[PDB]
Amino acid sequence: IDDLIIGVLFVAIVETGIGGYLLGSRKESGGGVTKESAEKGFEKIGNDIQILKSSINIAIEKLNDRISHDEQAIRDLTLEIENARSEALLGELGIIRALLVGNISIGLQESLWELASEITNRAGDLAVEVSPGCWIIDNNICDQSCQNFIFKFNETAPVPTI
Amino acid sequence: IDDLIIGVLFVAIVETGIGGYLLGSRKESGGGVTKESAEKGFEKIGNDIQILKSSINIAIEKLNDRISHDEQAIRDLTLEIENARSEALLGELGIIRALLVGNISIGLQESLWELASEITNRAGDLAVEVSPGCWIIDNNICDQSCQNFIFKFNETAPVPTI
Amino acid sequence: IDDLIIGVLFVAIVETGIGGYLLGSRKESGGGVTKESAEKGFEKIGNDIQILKSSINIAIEKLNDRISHDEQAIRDLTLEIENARSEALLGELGIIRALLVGNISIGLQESLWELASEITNRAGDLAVEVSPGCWIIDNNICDQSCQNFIFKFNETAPVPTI
Amino acid sequence: EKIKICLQKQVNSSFSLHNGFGGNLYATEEKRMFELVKPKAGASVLNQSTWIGFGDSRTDKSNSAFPRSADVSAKTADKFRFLSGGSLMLSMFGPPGKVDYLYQGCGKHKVFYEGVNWSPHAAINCYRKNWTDIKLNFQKNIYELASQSHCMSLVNALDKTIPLQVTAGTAGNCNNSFLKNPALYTQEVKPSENKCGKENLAFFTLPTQFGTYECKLHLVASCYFIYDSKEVYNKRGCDNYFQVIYDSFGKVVGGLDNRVSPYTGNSGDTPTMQCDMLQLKPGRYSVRSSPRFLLMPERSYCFDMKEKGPVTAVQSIWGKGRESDYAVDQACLSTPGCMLIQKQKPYIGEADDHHGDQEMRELLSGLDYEARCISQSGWVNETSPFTEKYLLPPKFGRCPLAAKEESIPKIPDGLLIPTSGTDTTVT
Amino acid sequence: EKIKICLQKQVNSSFSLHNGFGGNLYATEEKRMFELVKPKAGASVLNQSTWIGFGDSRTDKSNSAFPRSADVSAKTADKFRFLSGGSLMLSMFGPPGKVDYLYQGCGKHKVFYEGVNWSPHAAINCYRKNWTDIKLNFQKNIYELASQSHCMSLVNALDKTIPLQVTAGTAGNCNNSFLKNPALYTQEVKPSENKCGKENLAFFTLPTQFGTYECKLHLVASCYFIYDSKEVYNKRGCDNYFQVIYDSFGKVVGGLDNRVSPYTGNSGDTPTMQCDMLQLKPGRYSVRSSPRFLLMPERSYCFDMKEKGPVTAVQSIWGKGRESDYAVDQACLSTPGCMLIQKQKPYIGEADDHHGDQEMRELLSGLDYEARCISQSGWVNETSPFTEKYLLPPKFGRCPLAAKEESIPKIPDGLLIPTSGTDTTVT
Amino acid sequence: EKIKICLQKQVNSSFSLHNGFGGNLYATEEKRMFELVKPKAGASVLNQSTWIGFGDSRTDKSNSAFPRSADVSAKTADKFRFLSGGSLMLSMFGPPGKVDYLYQGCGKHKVFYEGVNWSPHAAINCYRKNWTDIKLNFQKNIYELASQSHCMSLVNALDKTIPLQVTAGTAGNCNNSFLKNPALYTQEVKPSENKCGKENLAFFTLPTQFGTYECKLHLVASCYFIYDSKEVYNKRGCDNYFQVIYDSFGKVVGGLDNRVSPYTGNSGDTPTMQCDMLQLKPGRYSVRSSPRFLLMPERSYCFDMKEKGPVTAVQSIWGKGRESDYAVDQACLSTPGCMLIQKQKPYIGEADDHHGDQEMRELLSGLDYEARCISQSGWVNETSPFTEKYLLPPKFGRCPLAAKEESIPKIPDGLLIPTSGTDTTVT
Ligand SMILES: *[C@@H]1O[C@H](CO)[C@@H](O[C@@H]2O[C@H](CO)[C@@H](O[C@@H]3O[C@H](CO)[C@@H](O)[C@H](O)[C@@H]3O)[C@H](O)[C@H]2NC(C)=O)[C@H](O)[C@H]1NC(C)=O
Ligand SMILES: *[C@@H]1O[C@H](CO)[C@@H](O[C@H]2O[C@H](CO)[C@@H](O[C@H]3O[C@H](CO)[C@@H](O)[C@H](O)[C@@H]3O)[C@H](O)[C@H]2NC(C)=O)[C@H](O)[C@H]1NC(C)=O
Ligand SMILES: *[C@@H]1O[C@H](CO)[C@@H](O[C@H]2O[C@H](CO)[C@@H](O[C@H]3O[C@H](CO)[C@@H](O)[C@H](O)[C@@H]3O)[C@H](O)[C@H]2NC(C)=O)[C@H](O)[C@H]1NC(C)=O
Ligand SMILES: *[C@@H]1O[C@H](CO)[C@@H](O[C@H]2O[C@H](CO)[C@@H](O[C@H]3O[C@H](CO)[C@@H](O)[C@H](O)[C@@H]3O)[C@H](O)[C@H]2NC(C)=O)[C@H](O)[C@H]1NC(C)=O
Ligand SMILES: *[C@H]1O[C@H](CO)[C@@H](O[C@@H]2O[C@H](CO)[C@@H](O[C@@H]3O[C@H](CO)[C@@H](O)[C@H](O)[C@@H]3O)[C@H](O)[C@H]2NC(C)=O)[C@H](O)[C@H]1NC(C)=O
Ligand SMILES: *[C@H]1O[C@H](CO)[C@@H](O[C@@H]2O[C@H](CO)[C@@H](O[C@@H]3O[C@H](CO)[C@@H](O)[C@H](O)[C@@H]3O)[C@H](O)[C@H]2NC(C)=O)[C@H](O)[C@H]1NC(C)=O
Ligand SMILES: *[C@H]1O[C@H](CO)[C@@H](O[C@@H]2O[C@H](CO)[C@@H](O[C@@H]3O[C@H](CO)[C@@H](O)[C@H](O)[C@@H]3O)[C@H](O)[C@H]2NC(C)=O)[C@H](O)[C@H]1NC(C)=O
Repeated sequence: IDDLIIGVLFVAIVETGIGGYLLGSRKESGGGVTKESAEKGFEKIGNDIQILKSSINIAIEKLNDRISHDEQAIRDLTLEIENARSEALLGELGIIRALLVGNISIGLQESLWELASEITNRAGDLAVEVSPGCWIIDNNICDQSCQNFIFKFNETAPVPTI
Repeated sequence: IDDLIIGVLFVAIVETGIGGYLLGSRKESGGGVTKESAEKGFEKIGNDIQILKSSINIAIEKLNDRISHDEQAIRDLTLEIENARSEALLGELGIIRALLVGNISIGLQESLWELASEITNRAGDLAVEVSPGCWIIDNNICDQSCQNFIFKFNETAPVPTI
Repeated sequence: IDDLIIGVLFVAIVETGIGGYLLGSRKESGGGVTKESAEKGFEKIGNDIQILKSSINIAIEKLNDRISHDEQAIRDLTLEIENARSEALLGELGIIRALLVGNISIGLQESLWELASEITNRAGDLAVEVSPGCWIIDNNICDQSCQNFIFKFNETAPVPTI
Repeated sequence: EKIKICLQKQVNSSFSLHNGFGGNLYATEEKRMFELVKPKAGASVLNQSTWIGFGDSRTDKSNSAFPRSADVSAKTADKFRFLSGGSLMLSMFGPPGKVDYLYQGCGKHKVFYEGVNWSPHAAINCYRKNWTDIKLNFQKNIYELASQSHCMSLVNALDKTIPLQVTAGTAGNCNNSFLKNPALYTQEVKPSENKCGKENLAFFTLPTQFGTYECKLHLVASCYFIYDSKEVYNKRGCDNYFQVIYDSFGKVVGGLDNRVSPYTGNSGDTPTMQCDMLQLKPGRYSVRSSPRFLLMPERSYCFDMKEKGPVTAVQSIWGKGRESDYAVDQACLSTPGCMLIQKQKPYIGEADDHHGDQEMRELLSGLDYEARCISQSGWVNETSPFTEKYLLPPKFGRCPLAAKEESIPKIPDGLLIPTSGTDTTVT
Repeated sequence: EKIKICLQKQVNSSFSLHNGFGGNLYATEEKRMFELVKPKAGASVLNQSTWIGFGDSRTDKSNSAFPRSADVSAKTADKFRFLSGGSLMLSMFGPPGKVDYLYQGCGKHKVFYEGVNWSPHAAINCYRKNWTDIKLNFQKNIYELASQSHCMSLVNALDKTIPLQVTAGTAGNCNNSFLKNPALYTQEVKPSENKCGKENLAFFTLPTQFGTYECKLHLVASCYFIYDSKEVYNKRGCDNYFQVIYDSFGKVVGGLDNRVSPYTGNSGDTPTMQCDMLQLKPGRYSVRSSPRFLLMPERSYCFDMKEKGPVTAVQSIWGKGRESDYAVDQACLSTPGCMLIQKQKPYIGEADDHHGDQEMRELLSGLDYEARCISQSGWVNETSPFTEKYLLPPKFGRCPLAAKEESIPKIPDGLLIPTSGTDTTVT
Repeated sequence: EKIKICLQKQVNSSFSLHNGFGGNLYATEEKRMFELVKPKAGASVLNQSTWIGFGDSRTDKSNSAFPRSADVSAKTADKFRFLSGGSLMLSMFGPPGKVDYLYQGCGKHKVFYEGVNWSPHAAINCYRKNWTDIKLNFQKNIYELASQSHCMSLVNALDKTIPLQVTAGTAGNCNNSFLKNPALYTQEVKPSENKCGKENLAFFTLPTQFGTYECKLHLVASCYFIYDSKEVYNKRGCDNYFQVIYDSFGKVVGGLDNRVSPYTGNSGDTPTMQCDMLQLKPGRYSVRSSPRFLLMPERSYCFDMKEKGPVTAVQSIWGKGRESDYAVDQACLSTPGCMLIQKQKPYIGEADDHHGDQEMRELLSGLDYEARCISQSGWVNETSPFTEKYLLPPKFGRCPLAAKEESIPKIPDGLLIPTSGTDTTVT
């Protein structure tokens, strides 16, 4: 990863800490590594997560039963068969399942990169973007005000001139 | 997204406008958002698209019939069965279909990123590359001539050294 | 592609040259394009490759036989059937196979991007990172010593501006 | 300034890691791809227009106290061909007084809910005290043949020719006449005065067709008298008892020949009748018997053997008070193709003690909907491909498979965080 | 100075959005993954070296006017075992004058195209005016046994023993002799002068083997005379007519015994012959009959029962002029395993009015290629796994399945534009 | 300074390019997804608690020289029901002196390893010199009925009634008495002095049940004497030989009637006994025969027909010295459901020349483990879904399929280098 506030490349595993998408900030002459969520930036991810979760339903519903049509009049037991038929159909389902999770995963990440671009596209002052997802602004030029504008998005004390 | 011209991340939906891969340019003190294709840069994508489309044929041809071998001598109707067997094989095909489209999709995009890198790798003068796929050059240093060299590729009037 | 030495985006095909992951360096006033492996950086990729290869075993073992249970007492030959059943199960296996290769591929690359970030996260002096995987440092500021620190990793003769 | 903002992905303990092909996902919740399905107990069908039922009174739509007396809805009763007081078996032998109904009809799926009307209670005895066994076998064949024909119909009368020495017979036990199917016939014979009749020979013809109905196979009853022994038989009979049914050529297809088989009765001085179920191709058969008695077959059920199909058989019993039997049950369970429907609780009817039992109603309610599958384990109209317990053998349609709830695949839900490559996830 | 270039992805209306696993695609065109396949009408085979045909003349390669007279190519004719003017049925009974050809051979798939040669036209009558029914049943068995054996052969003569009172018989209707299979035999008997012959008993032996051919099962014809009634029979016969075939033990396997079954004729003073098809295991059988006539079986078709296989039967009729029959058709359609080939248009031959009809030719052309599948609905040598209409029941091989053209999956084509993540697509 | 570093991906010749869905991989090594599986030769089972065996001595745990004499382990022997010197066939006819063991038991899978004890060597002859054929047919049925029942048991005695003229018979060839199953019976009759006995009639009853065991079907042996000819028969007999078994009605179910079938013997002055295998439903049967001899059936094997199941039959022969036979072999291979186990090398026992052969041991070793599949081609307990050669027909379980080693899919191994998009790969 990277120190303690890793980019959009890795993922922090803190068994007992907060969880979710959040803003990890840290200064060079500081020990306090602030972690905080910007529910205004999340606004995208969150909605996209929905759009994503929505797809599953479809595709799952879409599974037009790879299920057999029977005309079993005979009375002999077939569990050894029914069982094996099931173990298979189960397996078939598993793969197409992973197929969904992966797609989501892919689309979600590709969607976190959508934020960066958008955040990066928010000033040449910011425009430090070191590693992907991480950037280093100068609070001498970028006071909290724009930091909040840049990220969180309060729309107050940003960028006029033009 | 962004203004009238977005990056290699999004895709413009203009129900009645031109369509395809093209160069979207716009100045800061300008209302005219020029859109135009650079059939010389396309030269890659286009060919790669072919290569890509080529694969389908193979993989599709490759579908070695998950089709059953029958020895049905009895005369009883089996439509309810044939039907269910078909609904399934259809389903199986669908997934492996999406599998192809996605792969293509993936490879195509990954191929659009191949252009950027290549275009970006065309000057420290250009080297503005803001968001992925989008860059801001200064026509005072980069007159049309190199713009055309940078992108379109006419091979006349550009360079930063040798 | 990037001249004689490209980034983490492309892959060099040298039918008879060295092979693997390596460090490709080249100066602007130099014809010698040094290629050399940094077995200390590889240390990650290599281990990850293991972790990756490990997964296959699982998922393959995981293939709970989409294999049929028979009660064939009749003696008639069924090769035309057994054969077709096999050609299919073979096909089913193929897809879930590509499924594995691609996942590996994806995770491996995503893992090479893990290095960049990490290497990039090693100085504002380095922090030239042009194209992904490629960076241009100034040996006047970054002598071999740090170059080796930056990449290879000998942990001797850095430069903290603090 | 020297800050650092980062879109961070953080996962705590309320997480779970679903792995996928080409990237994974951490999630707060998870759910099943499909839900386990329970089979609805009772009887149902598919196509709704490919089924037909043969009825009692509990199915008789044209019965006085209707809705009340019924065990089924009207919609359902419409698809039934019943008539109060009837029984396929009753029509088979046409005992005296008891209702004789022409059961017949077609359908890919046949639903039987008759029989109670000739239970031990009926106390019919025409030389036979306990008819259950016969009921059993009769039912057994009806179901078999029924599960292989598309159409079936009672054949209430067939072309026959009876000899002259013999004349129609009536019996004490048989109220004061006799059954309609095994038809009694007799001739004056007194051994004492050494007057033994003329061994009789009579013919009979199973038709190829009976009205619309095509008969590829006939179910007829071969009956005969079981005497305790010669002398006993010799009390009213002259040599050795025997009744045999030969086919076009002298091949025998049924009967009892005491001239070669031993006497096995134990009913004292009067015989007992035994009725075997026979499946006969259509044609001209003949029967030969000892002078005194002739039990001529004169009816049958006729089946084309056009096509295979399911068969549901509902158990038929009395409410408490009268004696019932499980011939039906036994029979259904002992023949491939039919599914038996049974009650757990006893019968208590609305119209009266014997008609309109709740259980039965919610049991045969399924006959109104179209199921996805039907089994001896119940039916299901839902759509998931899995169920907790293995559905039972005679089953038709797209039946779900048995699978442990756990073992079914899980879908990520709630908060989703995409994982990247390998060691992407760091502590 | 302050410009902005961008590789843009733009999609108008001529688009379409194919979604996929891990990224989508917008496209200008689209096409089906597979094409629906039509079945080629007619007959074909698989393996081409595992099939054999039994022929007519329309198949007879060694026929005078060849190419012309044929309904098949040479390549095909080579695989056929025919001989002008023949018919399995003709060889079965060997009527007088008509060609008697030894049909026999092996094959996993047997193709029959014979029969016309003994159609009503043939106007043969050896105590029987309308042979069609028999043709029907005969064909029916040939096909059945054929679809279960690998090898089959006519057995032109079998070990038999005829009594002395009886002597070879000749008949008026039978040109002036008799059939070869049901073999007439008679003995002088005049009831008037009270001279009834000696009831006869004769034996006959179905062989276990016949040359190369192994016989696990024999198809023999059990025949007998059908008299209108006793007195009529008693005109030329003495007691009651009867002919019966018993097996090793006295079990009966066939015949007619008018001593127990009624007389059912209606041809006036002369009888009618009836021939039943019988399947008999190899062995020594015997027959018993009323003195005057004895119809001794003396030929049969022998089948090993080695293995199951397909059977194609081509309809056999005359061009216009002479009366034809559909026994073949009827029979094929009524037996599992064989596929019937029929013409829509009538027969008009090239060689002459009855040989070399166009339709038939393009019908039996398939016999020259190797199909992927063959059904009662036609054959197909193409490779897609789907077809518009459900292929008919008797079918063998890798048959495509029915599916609506629409329902089959679509492949993106033309201009492809990769879609990125979620809201990637914007106006 | 004006340098340029780059993380480079370079691939030489020791490469290989595995392509995948959504990105490819170059690799230095490669391996198979699954390995081809070989079938372990010999016999094994599944469930280990659903199988039972019927034994010899080579399976007899309670035999003197145990471990040595055995062809199986103790674990296995435990599951066997054997007794030194026995044979299902021996118990069937109970010949004199030879051990008569009550074989019976239940199991979903039955393993037979008996028979050698009544091989040509046994030199038993009770009116029959070469018993092999009978052995063959007897075995053939045991296997058939065994593969359809769950339980089976010898029925060592059945309710019968023998006439008074006849009295128990003893024979020269039969040591000095007779077989226990076909039971001889005779009556003084001298044709010369014109004293022909009384044609006899005797009954016998196949039981519906025999102890725990339910009998749905009985295997009985119908036997009779084969005489060379009348006069020869007429030497000691009076009219024409015959023995017939009729069923409840006079239907015949077996035997030989020389009053209608020809004499076929060739053993000179004394007859030869022929024993047919008959499957009879339970009931009261009767037999009729010429006065002098009566071969009354008095034993049988009884099978419920409860359920289908596999059957393994191990070949039974002598070590060198004594003559053996392949009836078993033949029979197994000629019946659906049983798998035959045979030795390639001869028999050489440890205990002595005829007990404890190595090959057999490593053959029947599988009976100790639980296989994933068992076939006539061998068994396998491994897990891959593929094998080099097609497993043979009678096979049960999850059997692997045939596939060329090459054709199975390959997994990348060693050094992996991810490929990007299209022309990503540049040389
Ligand atoms: C000679 O005998 C043959 C067979 O006994 C007769 O052929 C059969 O003729 C009848 C009437 O022509 C056909 O049956 C009819 O079928 C149609 C439709 O399937 C139906 O509408 C009628 O009610 C009746 O069932 C039957 O198909 C036909 N069989 C064959 C194989 O041709 C023939 O009529 C007799 N010829 C003479 C001159 O008596
Ligand atoms: C596709 O490739 C994925 C990697 O990107 C597979 O995943 C694997 O990698 C993760 C890391 O994100 C492993 O997580 C750790 O914990 C698990 C505990 O279960 C260990 O097994 C593992 O070694 C790591 O220490 C995942 O375990 C590992 N696989 C799984 C299934 O968890 C992903 O599985 C793969 N997709 C498919 C369909 O195989
Ligand atoms: C993998 O995941 C993809 C998302 O990254 C799926 O795609 C989707 O693309 C868009 C965005 O989710 C969906 O659009 C829906 O909403 C818009 C609202 O403007 C509607 O106009 C549109 O009709 C949809 O309702 C797509 O629908 C969705 N595609 C599908 C097929 O659901 C992608 O499909 C998924 N992979 C697979 C194989 O499904
Ligand atoms: C998913 O998409 C991949 C691209 O991202 C597919 O790949 C394809 O592209 C390569 C080039 O990288 C093709 O290579 C062809 O050209 C070379 C060089 O001339 C030949 O050596 C080679 O034989 C090919 O003709 C690949 O062939 C092509 N497909 C394949 C299967 O190799 C990738 O295949 C695709 N995945 C699936 C499962 O189809
Ligand atoms: C680590 O994981 C998540 C991080 O979000 C924590 O669980 C979540 O806790 C929040 C509390 O802020 C829950 O929010 C609640 O949402 C409901 C609506 O759903 C709202 O009505 C309540 O007022 C409240 O805001 C959220 O639902 C919950 N999600 C789950 C899946 O548990 C968890 O507690 C975190 N642990 C730590 C130590 O932060
Ligand atoms: C919206 O986008 C679609 C896709 O590009 C446009 O359709 C395209 O129209 C062009 C016309 O310039 C076609 O190109 C021409 O094709 C001919 C082929 O004979 C060629 O000779 C010309 O040199 C030229 O390349 C193109 O094929 C066609 N593509 C498709 C898939 O239909 C459409 O015109 C756009 N709408 C608007 C208003 O621009
Ligand atoms: C291009 O292909 C491979 C790329 O690795 C080169 O062969 C490789 O050679 C090395 C030794 O130089 C092999 O190493 C082997 O294992 C360990 C190190 O992993 C080492 O201690 C052993 O002594 C052993 O050599 C490596 O596995 C091997 N791989 C293959 C596929 O051969 C090959 O030499 C390269 N071509 C050129 C011209 O360099």
